[PDB]
Amino acid sequence: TITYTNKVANARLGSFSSLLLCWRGSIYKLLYGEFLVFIFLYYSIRGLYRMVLSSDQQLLFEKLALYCDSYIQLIPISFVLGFYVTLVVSRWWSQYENLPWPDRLMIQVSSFVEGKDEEGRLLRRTLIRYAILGQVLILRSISTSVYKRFPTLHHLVLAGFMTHGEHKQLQKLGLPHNTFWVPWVWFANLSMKAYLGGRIRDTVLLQSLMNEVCTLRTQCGQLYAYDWISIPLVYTQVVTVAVYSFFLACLIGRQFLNPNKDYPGHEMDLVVPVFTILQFLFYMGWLKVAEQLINPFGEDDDDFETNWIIDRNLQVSLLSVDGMHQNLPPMERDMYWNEAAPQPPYTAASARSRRHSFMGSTFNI
Amino acid sequence: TITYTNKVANARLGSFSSLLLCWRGSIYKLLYGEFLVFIFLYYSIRGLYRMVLSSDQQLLFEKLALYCDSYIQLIPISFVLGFYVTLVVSRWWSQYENLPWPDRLMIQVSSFVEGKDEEGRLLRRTLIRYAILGQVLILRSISTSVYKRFPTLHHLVLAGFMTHGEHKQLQKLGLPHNTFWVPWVWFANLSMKAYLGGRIRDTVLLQSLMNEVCTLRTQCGQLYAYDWISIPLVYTQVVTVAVYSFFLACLIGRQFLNPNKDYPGHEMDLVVPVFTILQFLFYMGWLKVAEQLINPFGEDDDDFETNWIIDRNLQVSLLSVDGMHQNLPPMERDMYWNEAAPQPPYTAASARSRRHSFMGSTFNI
Amino acid sequence: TITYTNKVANARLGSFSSLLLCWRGSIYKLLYGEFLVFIFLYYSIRGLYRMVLSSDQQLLFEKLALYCDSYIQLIPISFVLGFYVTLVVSRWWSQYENLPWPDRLMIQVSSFVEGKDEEGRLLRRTLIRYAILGQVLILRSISTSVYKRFPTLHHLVLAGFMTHGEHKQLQKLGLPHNTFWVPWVWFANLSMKAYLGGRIRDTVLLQSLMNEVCTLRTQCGQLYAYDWISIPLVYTQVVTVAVYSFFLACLIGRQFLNPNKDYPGHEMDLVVPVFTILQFLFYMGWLKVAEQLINPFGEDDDDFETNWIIDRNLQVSLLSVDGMHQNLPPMERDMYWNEAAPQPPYTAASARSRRHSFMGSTFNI
Amino acid sequence: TITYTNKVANARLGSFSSLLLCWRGSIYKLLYGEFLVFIFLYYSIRGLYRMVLSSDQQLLFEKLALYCDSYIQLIPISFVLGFYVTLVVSRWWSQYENLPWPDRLMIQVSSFVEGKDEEGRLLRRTLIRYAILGQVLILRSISTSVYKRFPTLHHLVLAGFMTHGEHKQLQKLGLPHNTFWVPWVWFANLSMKAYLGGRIRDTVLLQSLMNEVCTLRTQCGQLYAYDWISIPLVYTQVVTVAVYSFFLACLIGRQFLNPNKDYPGHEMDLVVPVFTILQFLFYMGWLKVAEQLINPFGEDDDDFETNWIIDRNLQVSLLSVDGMHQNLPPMERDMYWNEAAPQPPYTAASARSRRHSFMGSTFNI
Amino acid sequence: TITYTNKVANARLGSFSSLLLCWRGSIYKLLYGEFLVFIFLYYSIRGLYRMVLSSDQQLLFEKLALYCDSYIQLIPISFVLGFYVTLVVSRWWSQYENLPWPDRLMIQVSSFVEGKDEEGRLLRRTLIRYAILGQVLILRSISTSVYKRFPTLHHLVLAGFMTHGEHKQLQKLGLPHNTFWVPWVWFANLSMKAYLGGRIRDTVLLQSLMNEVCTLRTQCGQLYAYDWISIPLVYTQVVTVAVYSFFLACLIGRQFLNPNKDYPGHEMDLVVPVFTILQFLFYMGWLKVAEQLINPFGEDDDDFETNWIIDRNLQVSLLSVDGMHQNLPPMERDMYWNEAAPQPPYTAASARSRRHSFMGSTFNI
Ligand SMILES: [Ca+2]
Ligand SMILES: [Ca+2]
Ligand SMILES: [Ca+2]
Ligand SMILES: [Ca+2]
Ligand SMILES: [Ca+2]
Ligand SMILES: [Cl-]
Ligand SMILES: [Cl-]
Ligand SMILES: [Cl-]
Ligand SMILES: [Cl-]
Ligand SMILES: [Cl-]
Ligand SMILES: [Cl-]
Ligand SMILES: [Cl-]
Ligand SMILES: [Cl-]
Ligand SMILES: [Cl-]
Ligand SMILES: [Cl-]
Repeated sequence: TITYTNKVANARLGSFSSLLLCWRGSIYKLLYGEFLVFIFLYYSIRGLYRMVLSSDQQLLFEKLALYCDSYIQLIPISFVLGFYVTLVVSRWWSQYENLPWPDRLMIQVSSFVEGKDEEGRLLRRTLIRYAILGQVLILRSISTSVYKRFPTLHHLVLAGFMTHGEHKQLQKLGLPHNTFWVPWVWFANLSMKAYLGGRIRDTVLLQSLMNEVCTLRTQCGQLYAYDWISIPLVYTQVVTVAVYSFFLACLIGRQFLNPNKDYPGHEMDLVVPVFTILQFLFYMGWLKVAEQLINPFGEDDDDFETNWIIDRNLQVSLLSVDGMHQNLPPMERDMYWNEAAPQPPYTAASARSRRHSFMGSTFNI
Repeated sequence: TITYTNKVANARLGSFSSLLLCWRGSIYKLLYGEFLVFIFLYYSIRGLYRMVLSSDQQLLFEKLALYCDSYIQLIPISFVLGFYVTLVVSRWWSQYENLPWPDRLMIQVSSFVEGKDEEGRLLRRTLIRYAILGQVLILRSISTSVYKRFPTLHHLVLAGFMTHGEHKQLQKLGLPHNTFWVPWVWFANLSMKAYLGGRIRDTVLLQSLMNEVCTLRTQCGQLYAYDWISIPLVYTQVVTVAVYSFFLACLIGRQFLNPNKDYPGHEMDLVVPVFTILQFLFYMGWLKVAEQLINPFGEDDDDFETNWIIDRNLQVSLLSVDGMHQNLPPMERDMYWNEAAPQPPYTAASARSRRHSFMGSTFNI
Repeated sequence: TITYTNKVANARLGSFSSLLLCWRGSIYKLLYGEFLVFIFLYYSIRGLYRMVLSSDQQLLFEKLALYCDSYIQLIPISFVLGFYVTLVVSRWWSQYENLPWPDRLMIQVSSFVEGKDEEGRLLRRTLIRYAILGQVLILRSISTSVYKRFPTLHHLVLAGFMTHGEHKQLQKLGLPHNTFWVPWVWFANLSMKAYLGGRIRDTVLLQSLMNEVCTLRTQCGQLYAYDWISIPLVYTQVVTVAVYSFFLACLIGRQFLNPNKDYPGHEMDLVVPVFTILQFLFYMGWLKVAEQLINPFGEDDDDFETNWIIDRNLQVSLLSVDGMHQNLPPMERDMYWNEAAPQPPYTAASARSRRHSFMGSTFNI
Repeated sequence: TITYTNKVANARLGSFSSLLLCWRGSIYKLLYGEFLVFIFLYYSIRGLYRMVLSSDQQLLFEKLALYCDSYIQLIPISFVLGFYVTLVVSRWWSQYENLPWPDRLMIQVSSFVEGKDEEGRLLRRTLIRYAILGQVLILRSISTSVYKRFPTLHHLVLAGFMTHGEHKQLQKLGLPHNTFWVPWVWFANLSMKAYLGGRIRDTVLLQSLMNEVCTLRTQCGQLYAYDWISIPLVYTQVVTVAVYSFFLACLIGRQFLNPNKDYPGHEMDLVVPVFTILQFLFYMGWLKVAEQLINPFGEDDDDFETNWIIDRNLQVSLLSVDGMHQNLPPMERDMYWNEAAPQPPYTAASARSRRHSFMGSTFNI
Repeated sequence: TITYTNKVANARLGSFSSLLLCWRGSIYKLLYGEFLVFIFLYYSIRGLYRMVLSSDQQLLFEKLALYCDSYIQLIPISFVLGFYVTLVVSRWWSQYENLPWPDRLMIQVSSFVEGKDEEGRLLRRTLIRYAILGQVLILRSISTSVYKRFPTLHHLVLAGFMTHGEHKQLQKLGLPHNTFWVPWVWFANLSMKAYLGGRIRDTVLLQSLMNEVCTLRTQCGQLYAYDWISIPLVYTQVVTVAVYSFFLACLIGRQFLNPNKDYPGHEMDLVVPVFTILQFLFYMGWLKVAEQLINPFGEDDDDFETNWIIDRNLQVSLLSVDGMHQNLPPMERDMYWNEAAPQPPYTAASARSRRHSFMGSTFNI
């Protein structure tokens, strides 16, 4: 992704004007190849009309250009563009909201499952690995950058996400479906076996663990559904025959005709259509928002970095459930042990952020 | 459904332009018969005006065409179209969000309900069948492709979704209502009988199972409500009068009149209305989005494939609760048993996805 | 309600065109009386201008009609209409989402509360009646068709929804407020009395029942709030002044003036304003959507049928908790007892719905 | 609030037309003082132009009026008005959705907490008073009509909402913050003391009570946040410099100039701007929706009546937890004791509401 | 933040007009530097055209100004502005909705964890400090005003939010990631140690505490995600090109040309563009809403005051869990001990707020 939050913290004179000089993941990079084609077509038509066409055909071209001018309307195109990229943006955010994080699960696995020895460490590590395996399995079927990293299920065994026995057992199901639901069923059976044996104290804690697992299952299912069902092709094909039948009209009709005929609209010849290039930029960078956000798991500059979250999770979970169990800092008296109103100091550079407490909107009256 | 997610992963030069050459489930297939009628009417009127009408009646037709030209406005038509297909799209997505999946229920049935023998296997299989039966019963009343597959309740018995005893019992209720609520009541009684007998350990687990069943009941009820209550006919009949009273005005008024009268607008005769055909495509493919999404359980190309999810569920649930109970892969030491920061390898084709961890937006300052 | 879902399943040639010939609950019935008034006023003014007015006053009328022609604008009227009926539609759907159904409660009452004899049957029937009573009490205060059916609280006693003792006790509260909250308090006390006595096994089950009751209480409160607080009168009176100050301008200004003055816009006299009648239909059927959905508990054709859901619930609940307790079909071996991949047959008429399982969007690459 | 739901139940001929003759809480009352100023300014300018100005200055005024006529545009003003009052309306509804009602708490306090004597009655009454106290304390800091009723914390003691001991204890905290969070902490300690002593049977019930209290705490916090943070002043100041720079242009520019100069637009002199007054009404009653809903806890006619809900709650809760505990109507056999399909009678005035049960949309096919 | 709720409680004559004379956090302060540049450029171009340019070049400038006048359109610019600041505003509100408050956690920590001595006080204080530490750690990585207050982790130790032992232990993890997830794992282990030892009575209460902690973990994660992923740069750069390519057209084209050429539009020379300055204000104060709300954790006048909520929380939590445990006011008989319908008095200034109870919308009929 592209992060520019630190550059727009305050509304200064040039906060938004300085973002127009950005190259990576911007308008100038996304619509660089669609501008050359437009310019080449425009100048080819201009040259053909200026020298190739004869005097009699010049009048026909002039009348055709006059005709192809009442069809340049900006309301219908600005409506589809804008009712389309609100749905696209909402889908883009909801796709990120469903990314699984084992943060509410590693806490409970570290706490509830007891025992500080082997067969406790092994059990906790297996329990926390069975969820990262499911997350990797679902992400491999939707993310191109992750599929490139793990092109086959033997690569998972090589990378340590799997085990030889697990890989052998996963192949003995015989079902012609995606196998991203199997580790979630392994987790429940292993947790029940752990409970039968005195490692989990209570059925209350066991039910809490099951409830935590079901949410991750639901989130993975939602990601799979979003990938499977996309915005209908009839809706997608309407916005690109609304923005491609507008610059086509512009090409023949936004042409500097001969100024000897004294038209009410055309009386000056500029070489470059400065006010048409700006319209092209504004009306194409709006469509390239949808063209980029319609699948957030690609290899763009504004696509989710899924190869980093499956690396952070593997380290954080294994450190939380193995090396940080029953190991907490010493318990000591605080600084404000006998103070009823603690007053932490303010630094010199942040003395202007001091404020009084809000006490209701009717306090003054 | 039509899946094109793999073709729009990246925003390249021709990602959206190459989707305009698609036939299955597209504009060219949906409005293929509504274009021939328009063309035939246009050309019939043109021929009649050109030869059938006399000189005196030509002036009347010309004045009528001039009159039928100030009523071609694009804002009121672009507002209803756009405030209608946002409601239609939201309803279309919410209808899929309520599809029942027994994924959170097969896990708990496989885990909690104990016993590895007959009368345990039978109990688990019956418990998991009583939910697929309810899902099939609700889908048969709303999906045309499923009703065609199971036209009568004897077909369910033949297909194995039901049993002779259950089919005989379901007919002895005598209520003139839909019977999609009965298996959910059978499930609770069977689960209570299982608890009374030592197959379920705790009332906590029993309550968890009941809580899981109630959610599926709510989702089935929501699907039934969505099917029962549709968008009001007065709202549907308004958008069909605003897009049919626009091409009617176009037919008489977007006609190439005689160029010997020297009108300010019409001075050239083209045979084919190229810029009217494009408007027709853009303004009719927008209405055919609603025309297609107003009932997602039909036999279109962009309608939910409900005949595949009732086949996947039956296999997956029965494999999870019967052949995968108390059968988990061996417990073994991991690859990173004594490593605090695991570093899974990167493939050669995905070495450009390496990134540093994000450490807050205030890190640099 | 009006159901037309079966007629719009597929996007065929005449799916939306055939709905324009519907009478019940449609435009032609909702704005039948508002069209006669408009036509009568238009023709009266036309006749007065054509014969009553003198030659000198004809010029004044002509100038007034010219003046009342620049105020016919379509954007401001199409904005309020469209930002109003999105709020109206969302409120209309949220009002249905809060309808209480005792489907998650009859299941638990049938399962948890034990005992197959008198004093068990009586207890279960009373527990399930105390919720239908509250639903009827809340619906009687907001639905006209239900108030007409039960104009007084003695009618509830006559109809069997109540009892003489309960009716006598409810009158002995002495509070000048609505009494739709009393059965919910009776339910909790009766359930606690049932638990004290061995009819409910566990406090876990008791708490589950209380949690189920609280949701119905919340839904009834939400229905009461929606009925109590309506869309502000200032917002409602603004859309009624924007659509009544537009046809008023149309009446004087969309008139076929004398064609002897050679105006740039008016040069032909048609008897009937065909393109004004269509505008009237389109701009009045849009307001009559809000006029119909602003209170969904009336006696319209697109209003909720509340008299049927209080009849279905009474039968279904009493059959579930009384005659279907501890009575389930025999437990038998399934058809696919020793088959790992069941393959239910496909009928001849639905052989085109066979599809392969989706296996991720990265499978081909 | 203003309730007109009973007058718009059905879509008859004059349902919406009869609401234009309402005075209380309407357009004519909200914008009564802004119309006199506009009329006075318009007529003063008209008189000055007609008599005070000389012949040479009349031409300058005429040219200025012509210039101030191309800036009367209706799209930019109809966009901000309409994107502002959607946010205002959603905030207005979400502010009511967070009003605390102790209906789910009085039920559980009446049921779970046992004992029918003193020290049980006292405990239940104190527990139910500790929540109404918190609701009153939060409402007093945001509602003007409630602050006027309880201007000081001694008024709460006088009115019975508090006690001398509690008022003395609340003053001994020494924190310079709002004290609307203290009764919620008193509730938990009192409930734990009640459990330690045998008045609450189970820790399950104790946890249920704590869960119920936390929701009310969250709702009160949300109300406080909504009051504290308002719509940004820059957003508010943009809509009122876009509707005040439109009637300013109207004042000089919608003036009936001298008809002796033969302008294409102005050729007739009417005394009163009938079509400008209507525009003023439509464009000012739209802004006065936001002006009224931007703070729903004022003293308007469309503002929440918070002084009645703190009076209903105090009576209902104290009747439920004190006089209605372990006191339920006699248990008797129902009317349909041995009937499987009860058929409640239909009244003569509601015989047209009889309908058949819906049996799926695929039943006919 | 800026609070003006007390000034807009009622819809009086000058409620919204008096907010146009506000300086702090307003239009005049936010766009003060962008107005001087525009004025300087306008007057420089005007002077150059009036004196520097020759007679022949004046005609070229005049024709260029005429050309740059058909590209001043208001619909495309009013659509992006308005579809952008709805997403920005929704994100701004959702960012505040995720602010952690330990209000539901201090209650349970004060109630459930028993013991009134040392090793009970110490345990409760540590448990409540471990959550404020996590909140401070997450806020320090996203808020500039908090980072300025705590530029290093030794400042936290100095300010009392931390301890030497905890600071030493946190440095011994060796993970190159943000460490805002560590106190949440310390909390669970400390709570389990407290349970093992008789300080927490029940596993039910322990599970309740874990459930309460998980919600705060989720909220902190959501804040981190919102900070990490921002609105795409292509979407931000499109609205900035559409409002900077409009005043550029205004500069050359909204110029008072020579009135000796008798143009249909320009016939008068005013020194100051009064109707262009207002347009600039309206169309730039709309963009400065997004420029200000795109990062609500800056140092603006309409940005969240995060330095006050980390000071209020530290005092409130430590007072609730330490000095207010098992210390509640005396239990006494209420004022309405033997009254069934309490009637609290009304003050003289609020006697107009008396209202009758609402009894349904069908009461009158
Ligand atoms: Ca992409
Ligand atoms: Ca369909
Ligand atoms: Ca109605
Ligand atoms: Ca107000
Ligand atoms: Ca900011
Ligand atoms: Cl999380
Ligand atoms: Cl150009
Ligand atoms: Cl699921
Ligand atoms: Cl054409
Ligand atoms: Cl339900
Ligand atoms: Cl007409
Ligand atoms: Cl409630
Ligand atoms: Cl006027
Ligand atoms: Cl809170
Ligand atoms: Cl100007």
